[PDB]
Amino acid sequence: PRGSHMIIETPSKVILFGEHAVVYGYRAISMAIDLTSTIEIKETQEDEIILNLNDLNKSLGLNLNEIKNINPNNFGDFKYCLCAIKNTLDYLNIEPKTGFKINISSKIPISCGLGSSASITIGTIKAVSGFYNKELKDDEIAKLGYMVEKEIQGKASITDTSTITYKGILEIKNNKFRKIKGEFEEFLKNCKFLIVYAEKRKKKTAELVNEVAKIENKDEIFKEIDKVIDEALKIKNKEDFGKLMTKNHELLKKLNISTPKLDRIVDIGNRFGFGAKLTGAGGGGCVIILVNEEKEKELLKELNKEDVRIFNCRMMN
Repeated sequence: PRGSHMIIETPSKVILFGEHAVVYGYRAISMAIDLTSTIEIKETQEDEIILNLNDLNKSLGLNLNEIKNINPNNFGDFKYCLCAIKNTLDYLNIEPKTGFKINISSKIPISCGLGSSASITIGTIKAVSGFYNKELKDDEIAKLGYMVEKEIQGKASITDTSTITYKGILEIKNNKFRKIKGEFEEFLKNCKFLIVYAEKRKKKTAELVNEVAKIENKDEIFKEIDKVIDEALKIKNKEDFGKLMTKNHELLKKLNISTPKLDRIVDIGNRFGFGAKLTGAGGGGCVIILVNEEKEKELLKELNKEDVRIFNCRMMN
């Protein structure tokens, strides 16, 4: 495109199976998807970094001498991007000599388990490295993403940043990942999903994890969820994969991390799609639905009468 600025488009992420089990050493299976963020970076030669959150109509201006020394948690909505910048810069051992402006756009819903921040983070790390014509390998990128999440939050997990970085489908176990290709990835490439922001998650992940911590039956149901993953990996048709998703949902309910709203959306996903389940922690948030082409219009209609936001997406890569 004529005169284009540097622009990075990066994926969103969804956990298909093993949401709360991963915390205990079991497997999780996540996939990168079409809902993306876009980060544009260009020069301004005014000697200062300018951040622009177009979707929020917010802006931030910082001098070049302040970045390496800012504390990201002091800048609210700009913290991940700002942190991605500071971290990329000293990793590349660069001391900015010129200013730049960054514009951020995201189609990714916030706080419903999709990895809205990891995406801004990955796109930012890439934008900043590319802007200095010093592209990094997926190796260091995934690591810088991780370290950004760990700096902003007390701890972190590689899931978001690694799935978004390496894309496709990943098997996550103990903060280590195995990429999934072959026949399963192939199958997924033909699937069509619906991300449904059912309701505002009014509780933090730490809190949800605590509540899950206090279940007598937790470990027994985790095994079940893993038994489900075993089956999923060998899967071949949409009907079974669907039922397996529903099954994972029923199990997640058993950990009472679900809500009436989510469950109601899953029922609709079950009757008019092939299957469905909440995704991520469960203080509400969104549901993933496996679309049944033959009934898609019905699905969309029934969902429309519900107080929710709907997003079309497919595995990315």
